Amino acid sequence: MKFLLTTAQGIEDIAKREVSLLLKKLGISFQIEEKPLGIEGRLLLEAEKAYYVDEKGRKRELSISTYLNENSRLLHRVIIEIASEKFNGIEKDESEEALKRIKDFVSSLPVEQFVKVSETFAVRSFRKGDHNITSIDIARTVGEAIFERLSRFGTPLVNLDHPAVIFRAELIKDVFFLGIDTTGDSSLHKRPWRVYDHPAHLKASIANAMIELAELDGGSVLDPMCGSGTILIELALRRYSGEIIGIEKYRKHLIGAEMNALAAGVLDKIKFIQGDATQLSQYVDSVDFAISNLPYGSMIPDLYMKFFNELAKVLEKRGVFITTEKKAIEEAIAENGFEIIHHRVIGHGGLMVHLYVVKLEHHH
Ligand SMILES: C[S@@+](CC[C@H](N)C(=O)[O-])C[C@H]1O[C@@H](n2cnc3c(N)ncnc32)[C@H](O)[C@@H]1O
Repeated sequence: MKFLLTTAQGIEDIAKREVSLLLKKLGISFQIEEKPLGIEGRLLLEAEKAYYVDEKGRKRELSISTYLNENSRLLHRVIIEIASEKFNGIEKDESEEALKRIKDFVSSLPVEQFVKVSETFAVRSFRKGDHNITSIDIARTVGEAIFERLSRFGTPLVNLDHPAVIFRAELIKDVFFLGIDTTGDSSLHKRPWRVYDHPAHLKASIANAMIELAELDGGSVLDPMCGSGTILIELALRRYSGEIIGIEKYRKHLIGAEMNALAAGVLDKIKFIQGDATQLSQYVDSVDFAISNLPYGSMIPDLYMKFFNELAKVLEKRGVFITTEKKAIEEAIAENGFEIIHHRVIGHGGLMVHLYVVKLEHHH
Protein backbone atom coordinates (compact mmCIF):
# COMPACT_ATOMS: atom_id res chain seq x y z
CA MET A 1 0.00 0.00 0.00
CA LYS A 2 1.16 3.54 -0.78
CA PHE A 3 0.29 6.54 1.36
CA LEU A 4 0.77 10.24 0.92
CA LEU A 5 1.63 11.74 4.35
CA THR A 6 1.37 15.48 4.59
CA THR A 7 3.09 17.82 7.06
CA ALA A 8 4.46 21.35 7.21
CA GLN A 9 6.85 22.37 4.47
CA GLY A 10 10.36 22.06 5.81
CA ILE A 11 9.91 19.39 8.48
CA GLU A 12 9.60 16.34 6.15
CA ASP A 13 12.69 14.68 7.57
CA ILE A 14 11.49 15.01 11.18
CA ALA A 15 8.11 13.56 10.19
CA LYS A 16 9.75 10.67 8.29
CA ARG A 17 11.79 9.83 11.40
CA GLU A 18 8.69 9.83 13.61
CA VAL A 19 6.67 7.70 11.18
CA SER A 20 9.65 5.30 10.81
CA LEU A 21 9.88 4.70 14.58
CA LEU A 22 6.10 4.27 14.76
CA LEU A 23 6.01 1.70 11.94
CA LYS A 24 9.08 -0.15 13.24
CA LYS A 25 6.94 -0.89 16.35
CA LEU A 26 4.48 -2.67 14.09
CA GLY A 27 7.21 -4.90 12.71
CA ILE A 28 6.43 -4.16 9.04
CA SER A 29 8.77 -3.41 6.14
CA PHE A 30 8.48 0.01 4.57
CA GLN A 31 10.28 2.80 2.71
CA ILE A 32 9.63 6.54 3.06
CA GLU A 33 10.49 9.12 0.40
CA GLU A 34 10.75 12.77 1.42
CA LYS A 35 9.15 15.24 -1.00
CA PRO A 36 7.89 12.82 -3.66
CA LEU A 37 8.08 14.47 -7.13
CA GLY A 38 9.76 17.48 -5.54
CA ILE A 39 6.72 18.56 -3.53
CA GLU A 40 7.40 20.11 -0.11
CA GLY A 41 5.25 19.12 2.87
CA ARG A 42 4.85 15.55 1.65
CA LEU A 43 6.22 12.05 2.21
CA LEU A 44 5.45 8.99 0.14
CA LEU A 45 5.16 5.91 2.38
CA GLU A 46 5.38 2.45 0.73
CA ALA A 47 4.56 -0.27 3.31
CA GLU A 48 3.75 -4.00 3.44
CA LYS A 49 0.21 -4.63 4.58
CA ALA A 50 -0.05 -5.19 8.35
CA TYR A 51 -1.42 -8.69 8.96
CA TYR A 52 -2.15 -10.55 12.18
CA VAL A 53 -4.02 -13.72 13.23
CA ASP A 54 -7.29 -12.92 14.87
CA GLU A 55 -9.54 -14.70 17.39
CA LYS A 56 -10.87 -17.03 14.65
CA GLY A 57 -7.35 -18.12 13.62
CA ARG A 58 -7.81 -16.11 10.42
CA LYS A 59 -5.44 -13.61 8.83
CA ARG A 60 -6.72 -10.09 9.52
CA GLU A 61 -5.46 -6.67 8.41
CA LEU A 62 -4.38 -3.88 10.76
CA SER A 63 -5.12 -0.34 9.50
CA ILE A 64 -1.83 1.50 8.97
CA SER A 65 -3.72 4.74 8.38
CA THR A 66 -5.59 4.56 11.71
CA TYR A 67 -2.43 3.68 13.55
CA LEU A 68 -0.72 6.78 12.09
CA ASN A 69 -3.72 9.13 12.49
CA GLU A 70 -3.88 8.09 16.15
CA ASN A 71 -0.20 8.31 17.02
CA SER A 72 1.51 10.91 14.83
CA ARG A 73 2.17 14.37 16.18
CA LEU A 74 3.95 15.72 13.11
CA LEU A 75 1.61 14.70 10.26
CA HIS A 76 -1.35 16.73 8.98
CA ARG A 77 -3.15 14.08 6.86
CA VAL A 78 -2.71 10.43 6.00
CA ILE A 79 -4.00 9.70 2.47
CA ILE A 80 -4.09 6.32 0.75
CA GLU A 81 -2.47 6.99 -2.66
CA ILE A 82 -4.43 6.12 -5.81
CA ALA A 83 -2.07 7.98 -8.17
CA SER A 84 0.56 10.77 -8.20
CA GLU A 85 1.84 12.07 -11.54
CA LYS A 86 3.60 15.02 -13.13
CA PHE A 87 1.34 16.82 -15.64
CA ASN A 88 4.28 18.53 -17.36
CA GLY A 89 3.27 22.00 -18.48
CA ILE A 90 -0.18 22.01 -16.91
CA GLU A 91 0.37 25.43 -15.26
CA LYS A 92 0.51 27.00 -18.75
CA ASP A 93 -2.38 25.04 -20.29
CA GLU A 94 -5.59 26.87 -21.05
CA SER A 95 -8.44 26.11 -18.67
CA GLU A 96 -10.23 23.71 -21.06
CA GLU A 97 -7.11 21.68 -21.83
CA ALA A 98 -5.87 21.44 -18.21
CA LEU A 99 -9.23 20.07 -17.01
CA LYS A 100 -9.28 17.64 -19.93
CA ARG A 101 -5.94 16.19 -18.85
CA ILE A 102 -7.20 15.81 -15.32
CA LYS A 103 -10.53 14.25 -16.32
CA ASP A 104 -8.89 11.79 -18.72
CA PHE A 105 -6.28 10.80 -16.16
CA VAL A 106 -8.81 10.24 -13.38
CA SER A 107 -11.13 8.32 -15.73
CA SER A 108 -8.40 5.78 -16.19
CA LEU A 109 -7.86 5.10 -12.48
CA PRO A 110 -9.46 2.04 -10.83
CA VAL A 111 -11.39 4.13 -8.29
CA GLU A 112 -14.04 1.38 -7.94
CA GLN A 113 -11.30 -0.52 -6.08
CA PHE A 114 -11.18 2.12 -3.26
CA VAL A 115 -14.82 2.48 -2.38
CA LYS A 116 -17.70 0.07 -1.96
CA VAL A 117 -19.89 1.90 -4.46
CA SER A 118 -22.71 1.39 -1.94
CA GLU A 119 -20.80 4.01 0.16
CA THR A 120 -21.27 7.76 -0.34
CA PHE A 121 -18.32 9.85 -1.50
CA ALA A 122 -17.25 13.43 -1.96
CA VAL A 123 -14.17 15.10 -3.52
CA ARG A 124 -12.05 17.60 -1.61
CA SER A 125 -9.53 19.59 -3.65
CA PHE A 126 -6.39 21.56 -2.86
CA ARG A 127 -4.60 23.71 -5.44
CA LYS A 128 -1.34 25.65 -5.21
CA GLY A 129 0.59 27.52 -7.92
CA ASP A 130 -0.14 29.52 -11.05
CA HIS A 131 -2.84 27.65 -12.96
CA ASN A 132 -5.63 28.75 -15.30
CA ILE A 133 -8.01 26.68 -13.16
CA THR A 134 -9.27 26.81 -9.55
CA SER A 135 -9.86 24.43 -6.62
CA ILE A 136 -13.52 24.42 -7.57
CA ASP A 137 -12.74 23.51 -11.19
CA ILE A 138 -10.56 20.59 -10.02
CA ALA A 139 -13.11 19.25 -7.52
CA ARG A 140 -15.87 19.42 -10.17
CA THR A 141 -13.90 17.71 -12.95
CA VAL A 142 -12.49 15.04 -10.64
CA GLY A 143 -15.90 14.61 -9.06
CA GLU A 144 -17.41 14.15 -12.54
CA ALA A 145 -14.79 11.66 -13.66
CA ILE A 146 -15.22 9.54 -10.52
CA PHE A 147 -19.04 9.58 -10.65
CA GLU A 148 -18.99 8.51 -14.32
CA ARG A 149 -16.48 5.72 -13.75
CA LEU A 150 -18.30 4.46 -10.62
CA SER A 151 -21.58 4.44 -12.57
CA ARG A 152 -20.08 1.76 -14.80
CA PHE A 153 -20.22 -0.60 -11.80
CA GLY A 154 -23.33 0.37 -9.83
CA THR A 155 -25.29 3.33 -8.50
CA PRO A 156 -22.96 5.80 -6.78
CA LEU A 157 -24.08 8.39 -4.23
CA VAL A 158 -22.46 11.69 -3.47
CA ASN A 159 -22.85 13.23 -0.04
CA LEU A 160 -20.86 16.47 0.12
CA ASP A 161 -21.05 16.90 3.91
CA HIS A 162 -20.95 13.46 5.48
CA PRO A 163 -19.30 11.28 2.82
CA ALA A 164 -18.25 7.81 3.88
CA VAL A 165 -15.21 8.19 1.60
CA ILE A 166 -13.30 11.41 0.79
CA PHE A 167 -11.28 11.44 -2.41
CA ARG A 168 -8.69 14.15 -2.07
CA ALA A 169 -7.33 15.66 -5.29
CA GLU A 170 -4.38 18.06 -5.06
CA LEU A 171 -2.65 19.98 -7.78
CA ILE A 172 0.58 21.65 -6.72
CA LYS A 173 2.61 23.23 -9.49
CA ASP A 174 2.91 20.49 -12.15
CA VAL A 175 2.00 17.66 -9.78
CA PHE A 176 -1.34 15.96 -9.54
CA PHE A 177 -2.38 13.60 -6.76
CA LEU A 178 -5.51 11.58 -6.07
CA GLY A 179 -6.06 9.57 -2.93
CA ILE A 180 -8.41 8.57 -0.12
CA ASP A 181 -8.13 10.95 2.79
CA THR A 182 -8.41 8.73 5.89
CA THR A 183 -7.91 11.69 8.20
CA GLY A 184 -11.21 13.44 7.40
CA ASP A 185 -12.17 17.09 7.37
CA SER A 186 -10.04 18.21 10.34
CA SER A 187 -6.26 17.92 9.82
CA LEU A 188 -4.32 16.16 12.61
CA HIS A 189 -2.79 19.44 13.78
CA LYS A 190 -6.20 20.70 14.98
CA ARG A 191 -6.01 20.19 18.73
CA PRO A 192 -9.25 19.81 20.67
CA TRP A 193 -7.46 21.40 23.68
CA ARG A 194 -7.11 24.68 21.82
CA VAL A 195 -10.04 26.59 23.40
CA TYR A 196 -8.10 29.88 23.31
CA ASP A 197 -6.99 30.79 19.81
CA HIS A 198 -3.97 33.09 19.95
CA PRO A 199 -3.87 35.07 16.69
CA ALA A 200 -0.17 34.11 16.15
CA HIS A 201 -0.40 30.58 17.58
CA LEU A 202 2.00 27.88 16.36
CA LYS A 203 0.55 24.86 14.56
CA ALA A 204 0.98 21.82 16.81
CA SER A 205 2.96 19.83 14.21
CA ILE A 206 5.64 22.48 14.03
CA ALA A 207 5.69 22.72 17.87
CA ASN A 208 6.53 19.05 17.95
CA ALA A 209 9.19 19.54 15.28
CA MET A 210 10.85 22.16 17.51
CA ILE A 211 10.73 19.77 20.45
CA GLU A 212 12.33 16.95 18.34
CA LEU A 213 15.08 19.35 17.20
CA ALA A 214 15.92 20.33 20.79
CA GLU A 215 16.92 16.66 21.53
CA LEU A 216 15.54 16.91 25.09
CA ASP A 217 17.00 14.77 27.85
CA GLY A 218 14.62 15.42 30.78
CA GLY A 219 16.23 18.75 31.67
CA SER A 220 14.06 21.86 32.27
CA VAL A 221 12.37 23.49 29.32
CA LEU A 222 11.35 27.15 29.18
CA ASP A 223 9.25 28.93 26.57
CA PRO A 224 9.92 32.55 27.64
CA MET A 225 7.49 34.09 25.16
CA CYS A 226 4.89 31.39 25.33
CA GLY A 227 1.59 32.97 24.14
CA SER A 228 -1.23 30.44 24.40
CA GLY A 229 1.26 27.70 25.53
CA THR A 230 1.25 25.39 22.45
CA ILE A 231 4.90 24.26 22.74
CA LEU A 232 4.67 23.54 26.47
CA ILE A 233 1.25 21.82 26.26
CA GLU A 234 2.41 19.51 23.41
CA LEU A 235 5.51 18.78 25.53
CA ALA A 236 3.44 17.89 28.62
CA LEU A 237 1.16 15.78 26.44
CA ARG A 238 4.30 13.83 25.38
CA ARG A 239 4.49 12.97 29.13
CA TYR A 240 7.79 14.79 29.35
CA SER A 241 9.64 13.85 32.55
CA GLY A 242 11.25 17.23 33.11
CA GLU A 243 10.21 20.62 34.44
CA ILE A 244 8.20 22.84 32.05
CA ILE A 245 7.99 26.67 32.41
CA GLY A 246 6.23 29.32 30.33
CA ILE A 247 6.60 33.08 30.60
CA GLU A 248 4.33 35.45 28.69
CA LYS A 249 4.11 39.24 28.80
CA TYR A 250 0.35 39.84 28.44
CA ARG A 251 -2.23 38.57 30.88
CA LYS A 252 -4.87 37.78 28.39
CA HIS A 253 -2.58 35.33 26.52
CA LEU A 254 -1.15 33.82 29.69
CA ILE A 255 -4.66 33.06 30.92
CA GLY A 256 -5.38 31.65 27.49
CA ALA A 257 -2.38 29.31 27.96
CA GLU A 258 -3.68 28.21 31.37
CA MET A 259 -7.13 27.51 29.92
CA ASN A 260 -5.61 25.55 26.99
CA ALA A 261 -3.42 23.55 29.46
CA LEU A 262 -6.47 22.79 31.62
CA ALA A 263 -8.41 21.69 28.49
CA ALA A 264 -5.53 19.37 27.68
CA GLY A 265 -5.38 17.93 31.22
CA VAL A 266 -1.82 19.18 31.85
CA LEU A 267 -2.23 22.37 33.86
CA ASP A 268 -0.49 20.65 36.81
CA LYS A 269 2.55 19.92 34.56
CA ILE A 270 3.49 23.48 33.62
CA LYS A 271 4.60 26.56 35.57
CA PHE A 272 3.04 29.67 33.94
CA ILE A 273 4.45 33.07 34.80
CA GLN A 274 3.35 36.50 33.62
CA GLY A 275 6.58 38.31 32.89
CA ASP A 276 9.00 40.10 30.61
CA ALA A 277 11.52 38.00 28.68
CA THR A 278 13.89 40.99 28.39
CA GLN A 279 14.18 40.49 32.15
CA LEU A 280 14.47 36.73 32.05
CA SER A 281 17.14 36.36 34.76
CA GLN A 282 14.75 37.73 37.39
CA TYR A 283 12.34 34.87 36.91
CA VAL A 284 14.82 32.02 36.58
CA ASP A 285 18.47 31.36 37.35
CA SER A 286 19.12 28.32 35.20
CA VAL A 287 17.19 26.38 32.52
CA ASP A 288 18.44 23.54 30.31
CA PHE A 289 16.43 24.34 27.19
CA ALA A 290 14.54 27.29 25.72
CA ILE A 291 12.04 26.72 22.89
CA SER A 292 9.94 29.64 21.54
CA ASN A 293 7.97 30.96 18.59
CA LEU A 294 9.18 34.55 18.85
CA PRO A 295 7.06 37.54 17.86
CA TYR A 296 7.47 38.36 14.16
CA GLY A 297 6.44 42.03 14.48
CA SER A 298 11.65 48.03 14.17
CA MET A 299 11.30 47.26 17.89
CA ILE A 300 12.01 43.58 17.02
CA PRO A 301 15.81 44.07 16.75
CA ASP A 302 15.92 45.53 20.23
CA LEU A 303 13.48 42.99 21.74
CA TYR A 304 15.70 40.14 20.43
CA MET A 305 18.95 41.81 21.50
CA LYS A 306 17.83 42.18 25.10
CA PHE A 307 16.23 38.71 25.23
CA PHE A 308 19.36 36.91 24.00
CA ASN A 309 21.46 38.93 26.46
CA GLU A 310 19.31 37.54 29.30
CA LEU A 311 19.09 34.02 27.82
CA ALA A 312 22.91 33.94 27.87
CA LYS A 313 22.80 34.25 31.67
CA VAL A 314 20.50 31.27 32.27
CA LEU A 315 20.66 28.72 29.39
CA GLU A 316 22.68 25.50 30.02
CA LYS A 317 22.13 23.46 26.87
CA ARG A 318 20.18 24.36 23.70
CA GLY A 319 17.63 26.85 22.43
CA VAL A 320 15.28 26.30 19.49
CA PHE A 321 13.61 29.45 18.06
CA ILE A 322 11.37 30.29 15.10
CA THR A 323 10.96 33.80 13.61
CA THR A 324 10.39 35.64 10.37
CA GLU A 325 13.03 38.23 11.28
CA LYS A 326 16.20 36.56 10.07
CA LYS A 327 18.47 39.56 10.44
CA ALA A 328 17.27 40.60 13.90
CA ILE A 329 17.71 37.16 15.42
CA GLU A 330 21.04 36.50 13.65
CA GLU A 331 22.50 39.70 15.10
CA ALA A 332 21.12 39.01 18.58
CA ILE A 333 22.65 35.52 18.43
CA ALA A 334 26.13 36.69 17.32
CA GLU A 335 26.31 39.70 19.74
CA ASN A 336 25.37 37.61 22.73
CA GLY A 337 27.89 34.73 22.52
CA PHE A 338 25.61 32.19 20.79
CA GLU A 339 26.37 29.75 18.02
CA ILE A 340 23.91 28.41 15.44
CA ILE A 341 24.10 24.60 15.23
CA HIS A 342 21.15 24.14 12.91
CA HIS A 343 19.07 26.33 10.68
CA ARG A 344 16.18 25.48 8.35
CA VAL A 345 13.21 27.20 6.67
CA ILE A 346 9.66 26.09 7.46
CA GLY A 347 6.30 27.00 5.90
CA HIS A 348 3.92 28.33 8.61
CA GLY A 349 0.56 29.91 7.79
CA GLY A 350 1.70 30.90 4.30
CA LEU A 351 4.85 32.53 5.74
CA MET A 352 8.41 31.33 5.34
CA VAL A 353 9.73 31.17 8.92
CA HIS A 354 13.37 30.53 10.01
CA LEU A 355 14.14 27.98 12.69
CA TYR A 356 17.43 28.08 14.60
CA VAL A 357 18.93 25.72 17.16
CA VAL A 358 21.48 27.53 19.26
CA LYS A 359 23.95 26.96 22.10
CA LEU A 360 26.37 29.26 23.97
CA GLU A 361 29.68 29.46 22.11
CA HIS A 362 31.74 28.80 25.26
CA HIS A 363 29.92 25.59 26.29
CA HIS A 364 31.70 22.39 25.14
C1 LIG B 1 4.23 34.30 18.13
S1 LIG B 1 3.58 34.54 19.80
C2 LIG B 1 3.68 32.94 20.69
C3 LIG B 1 2.60 31.98 20.22
C4 LIG B 1 2.72 30.60 20.88
N1 LIG B 1 3.77 29.88 20.10
C5 LIG B 1 1.35 29.95 20.75
O1 LIG B 1 1.20 28.93 20.04
O2 LIG B 1 0.35 30.49 21.27
C6 LIG B 1 4.83 35.53 20.61
C7 LIG B 1 4.42 35.90 22.02
O3 LIG B 1 5.46 36.62 22.61
C8 LIG B 1 4.89 37.49 23.56
N2 LIG B 1 5.85 38.55 23.92
C9 LIG B 1 6.15 39.70 23.20
N3 LIG B 1 7.11 40.37 23.89
C10 LIG B 1 7.38 39.71 25.03
C11 LIG B 1 8.28 39.91 26.07
N4 LIG B 1 9.09 40.98 26.15
N5 LIG B 1 8.29 39.02 27.11
C12 LIG B 1 7.54 37.87 27.07
N6 LIG B 1 6.67 37.67 26.05
C13 LIG B 1 6.61 38.55 25.03
C14 LIG B 1 3.65 38.03 22.86
O4 LIG B 1 2.79 38.64 23.80
C15 LIG B 1 3.15 36.76 22.16
O5 LIG B 1 2.24 36.00 22.95
